Amino acid sequence: GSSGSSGCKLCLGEYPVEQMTTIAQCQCIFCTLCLKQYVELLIKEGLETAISCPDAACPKQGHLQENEIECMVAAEIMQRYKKLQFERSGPSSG
Ligand SMILES: [Zn+2]
Ligand SMILES: [Zn+2]
Repeated sequence: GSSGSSGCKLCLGEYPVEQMTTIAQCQCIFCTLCLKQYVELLIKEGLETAISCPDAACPKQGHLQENEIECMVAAEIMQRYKKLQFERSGPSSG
């Protein structure tokens, strides 16, 4: 049977499982490249830390854990997200 390529719903491009990342939240796979630009573009902003799914048509609307991002982006970048997390912590409990 045919297998190997998982395809992408972001850049509409085909890529090997080698350069892809399967989200263990919404069984959503995407090419590192995209996922990288996605989580990055978001963090870079500095308004929201939670890295939702890069898919607008996600019935599960999963999120991207920290572990994923950590690797996805580089230390220099991660930091930006790391600080963003704290900013939004215990909005009720002090
Ligand atoms: Zn892609
Ligand atoms: Zn998803």
